[PDB]
Amino acid sequence: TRPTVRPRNDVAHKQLSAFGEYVAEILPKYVQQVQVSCFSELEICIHPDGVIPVLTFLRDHSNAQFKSLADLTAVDIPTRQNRFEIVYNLLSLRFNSRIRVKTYTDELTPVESSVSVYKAANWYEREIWDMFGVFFANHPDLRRILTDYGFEGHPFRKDFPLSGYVELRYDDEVKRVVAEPVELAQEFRKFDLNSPWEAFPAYRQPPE
Amino acid sequence: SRGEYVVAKLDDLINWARRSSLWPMTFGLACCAVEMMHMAAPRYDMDRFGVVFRASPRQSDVMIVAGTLTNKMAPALRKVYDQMPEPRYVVSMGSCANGGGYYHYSYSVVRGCDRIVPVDIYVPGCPPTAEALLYGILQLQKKIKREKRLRIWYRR
Amino acid sequence: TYKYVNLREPSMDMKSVTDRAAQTLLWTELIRGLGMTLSYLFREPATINYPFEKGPLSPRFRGEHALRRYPSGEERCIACKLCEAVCPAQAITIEAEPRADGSRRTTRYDIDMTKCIYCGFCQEACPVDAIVEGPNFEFSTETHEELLYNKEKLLNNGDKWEAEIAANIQADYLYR
Amino acid sequence: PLTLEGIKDRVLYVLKLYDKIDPEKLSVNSHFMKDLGLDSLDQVEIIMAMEDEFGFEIPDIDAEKLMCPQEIVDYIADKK
Amino acid sequence: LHHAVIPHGKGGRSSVSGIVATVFGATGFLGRYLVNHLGRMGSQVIVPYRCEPYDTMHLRPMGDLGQIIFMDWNGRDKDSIRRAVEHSNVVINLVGREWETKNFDFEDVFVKIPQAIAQVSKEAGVEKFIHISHLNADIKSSSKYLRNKAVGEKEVRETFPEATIIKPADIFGREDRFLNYFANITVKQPVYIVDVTKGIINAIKDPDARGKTFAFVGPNRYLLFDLVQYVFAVAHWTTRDKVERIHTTDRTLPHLPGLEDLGVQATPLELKAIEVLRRHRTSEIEDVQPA
Amino acid sequence: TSVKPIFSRDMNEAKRRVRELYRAWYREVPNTVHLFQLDISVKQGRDKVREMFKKNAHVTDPRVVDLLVIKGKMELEETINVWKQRTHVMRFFHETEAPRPKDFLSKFYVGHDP
Ligand SMILES: NC(=O)C1=CN([C@@H]2O[C@H](COP(=O)(O)OP(=O)(O)OC[C@H]3O[C@@H](n4cnc5c(N)ncnc54)[C@H](OP(=O)(O)O)[C@@H]3O)[C@@H](O)[C@H]2O)C=CC1
Ligand code: SF4
Ligand code: SF4
Ligand code: SF4
Repeated sequence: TRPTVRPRNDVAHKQLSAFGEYVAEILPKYVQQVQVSCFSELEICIHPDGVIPVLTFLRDHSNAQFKSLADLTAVDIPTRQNRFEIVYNLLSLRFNSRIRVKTYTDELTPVESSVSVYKAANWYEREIWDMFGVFFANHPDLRRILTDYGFEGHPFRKDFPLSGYVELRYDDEVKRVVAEPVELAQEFRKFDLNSPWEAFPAYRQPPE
Repeated sequence: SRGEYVVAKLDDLINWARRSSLWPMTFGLACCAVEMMHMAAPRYDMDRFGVVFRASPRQSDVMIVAGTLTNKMAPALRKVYDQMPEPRYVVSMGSCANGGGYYHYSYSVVRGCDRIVPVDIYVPGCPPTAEALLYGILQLQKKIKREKRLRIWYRR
Repeated sequence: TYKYVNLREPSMDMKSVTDRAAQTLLWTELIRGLGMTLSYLFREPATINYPFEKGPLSPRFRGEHALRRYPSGEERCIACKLCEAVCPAQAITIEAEPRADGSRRTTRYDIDMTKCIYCGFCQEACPVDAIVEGPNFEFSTETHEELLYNKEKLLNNGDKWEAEIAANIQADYLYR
Repeated sequence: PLTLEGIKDRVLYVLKLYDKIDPEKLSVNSHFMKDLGLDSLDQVEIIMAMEDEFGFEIPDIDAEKLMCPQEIVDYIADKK
Repeated sequence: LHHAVIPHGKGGRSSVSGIVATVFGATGFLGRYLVNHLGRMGSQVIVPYRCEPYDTMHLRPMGDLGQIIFMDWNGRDKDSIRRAVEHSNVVINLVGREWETKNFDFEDVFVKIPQAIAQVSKEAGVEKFIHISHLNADIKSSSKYLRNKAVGEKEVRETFPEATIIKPADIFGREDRFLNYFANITVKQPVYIVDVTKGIINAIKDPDARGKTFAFVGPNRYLLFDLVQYVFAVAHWTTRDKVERIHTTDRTLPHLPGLEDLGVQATPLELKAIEVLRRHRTSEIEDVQPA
Repeated sequence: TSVKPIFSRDMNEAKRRVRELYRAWYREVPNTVHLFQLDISVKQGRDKVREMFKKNAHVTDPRVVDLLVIKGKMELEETINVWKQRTHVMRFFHETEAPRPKDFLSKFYVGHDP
């Protein structure tokens, strides 16, 4: 098990375990899960109410700074009543440790202007709103970034296909750029590479 | 047919004049812009040919589309293309631009710049070699050698 | 270890301030920059004449998309569809009838040079090394009709040279 | 000069000048929504049309609670 | 019949429609917009150009990938015409210039060209040969242009008699002749270009309307001088042979149907003049309607 | 179960906000259609605007109508600025036929259109 295998270092696993237990004790109110993966980054799964108290606590408090903000995407899965996941990502400048604050939501429940507590989150919030439609409440200015203006449909959803519905060209009748229903020249031959026999027996879900 | 001989040499003169200078504008969105500014480098001079980079669209000669043309880009593209003088010639550089290519199956990619402007010279590559782009400019110049505009105006 | 920049002030010695003021009032280091660019004026220029001297390459350059064949033999492709299975832009279109003499073959083997991103995943994936990237990069096509290759275009492209690809595969049966 | 009957008259002929009501079919105590066939979309059109012609600021709850031409002129007379 | 002449799916931009149109000339105005409606239909335009590659370049990406095809032709030979119409479904004849040249004039183009191409088209097996003509082109005087097109109508009725003779009115569009003639300085009914070319494509794709000649009507039909009033109210090569052609004849011909019998809705002059009349600087809509 | 509401409390403030939004689109059309110099009468533009309001009339929820208020608000802001060019404003219409009537037989001639 030793050569050509990325080694674990369970001392960091224990330290982040103690920190996660510390967090679950000091904020009893909005904690459902504090999980630690074997490659040792913290994940904290959160009810969508106290996200602003969580961020105002974990920006500060002098036991865990976490000034550093990173990615936010509300990674869309079906099959749950709450489809979307706000995935905040944080790094402390002083401590070299990465935590992930994942709170859940569905297609209509917002968060409540998290830009006021992290100033980097402005175009991140506007981006997630434009690409998905996850409305973010009481934000100062929502617009559209990374789409066309006349385009609509919130394309990073699963229901939006690989191509779109509009397609542009230049017509010479009215001498301008117009749109059409999309008309491919090749199929996009979709492959079913879901070959059976369970390459990972560690994650076997139970049946009925 | 001394008039026709004068027409032949005069057509030769103006076609030589058109193919000689050819100062373009670099449209240049993505990494094919980096490749254009690498074929303006010391190891491949456009300036051996008199082909000089110039960001002035009111005096551009060949418009080189290069990069991933999008829906959000395209009205600005043809607004650039309209206010270009009537001698205009189009080089589509890169697999993004000459048929969509790698980002073919998505929203917000016009499947090549054929749907926006007419195209004279397709040159492929992702990225093309700078040396290959220079060769594409040479074959465009041979197209400019083959114009017979003044002959067609003489016998129209 | 941190080796940081600009923690120093111009000291107020009289010679320091008159040398900095001479830099100001007499443009001296500006003229030093002039001397630098004249030192690059008198160099020999590092250009190459293109249409008579083509630029250097490697034996491992990725080019042309030719089909090869056996030594005085049949088509080295088998229509086993791996090149479409790993072609990322999916420019490979394969339809495979078996021929008359029982052996398995093709009908249609197409590349879109518009779509191909020139990785050589098909080069790393063809189990018999049939489709091989060529050496040269000269298409410059006037039409959007011509940039959709068919099987006879690819086989004529493989007919246009072998000894090049012979030397390249002899240079690359050892690493790849 | 700016008196009640002239305000009534000018509201009257701009209702005449509005074209989507066919016929004229004139009634001042009309409740013209149900009886004269007007949707509330046309209602907000007419109320802010008066606002555009010579009206006051005319907020939206006052724009809904009138529904009636004599009552509209009585709202203008409630301010003007 | 053989396959691929059946259409498939929707229409336009690799949505294959079932007609193959060999279009003559078309590097000018009306043939260009007709090519645009065929590419919007998603058809195969076989166009011969006899010109520099640059003008057919500026009309080139109108159709889809390879659905267009370009080839040389001339108004003197025959082998190039037969090489053009090797494998054609339909063919439309639109060629003619409003001014005389050194080598080619009004005569022998309208007298030579439809004879030969109608002959080889009748030989090579086409259907729906659609030939254009001017409105009210007769043997009436002071109009070499109108009498040559009338002789052309007689010849198209002569050889391949099952041909669609069409007669549109004085067209106005984006690149109009006489409106732009007014920009640089007796009723009349002009009709806009997309009404005409929609009528053409509907008459070419709606069979049982074949062999019977068709006429187009401008939906105003008022005086020339009121139109000059309107065009200068909105806007703030000069040979008078053209001015006899635009002063001479303007009438209806009820001997044959028109727009609404074909399946095409008209558009009047005013809205389209608001479209095309730009260039105020760097609305007075009169329309007095004489009969 | 319950839902955090977005902006409104019942359908009434939703109708009030959409009313006001339609007033805003009404005062948005003529100045902008002069400024971009399109080719469409003010009657035709306004009537297709109120047609677009007629398109989504049957929605029975306060949340979705609030979200459409947000949609129309953003689109109205970026049309009242000069960002969305002539292409997109004309793209609101349909100048690409699409003439297809809902006749069973006319859909039956060129077929596979159930
Ligand atoms: N009032 C009018 O004049 C109206 C005219 N029409 C018809 O529309 C058709 C198209 O004309 P339009 O769009 O106005 O513009 P054009 O006059 O430019 O179109 C005529 C076409 O035929 C070509 N052509 C002309 N003479 C010759 C020749 N001798 N040999 C070969 N080709 C020739 C032209 O030039 P090139 O080959 O260089 O491209 C052009 O492509 C004409 O046939 C005309 O009868 C229809 C309605 C109204
Ligand atoms: S063709 Fe390839 S190299 Fe060129 S812009 Fe596209 S991704 Fe970049
Ligand atoms: S991987 Fe090679 S042998 Fe297999 S189908 Fe492709 S070219 Fe043919
Ligand atoms: S080089 Fe890449 S894109 Fe081109 S055919 Fe091979 S795998 Fe496909």
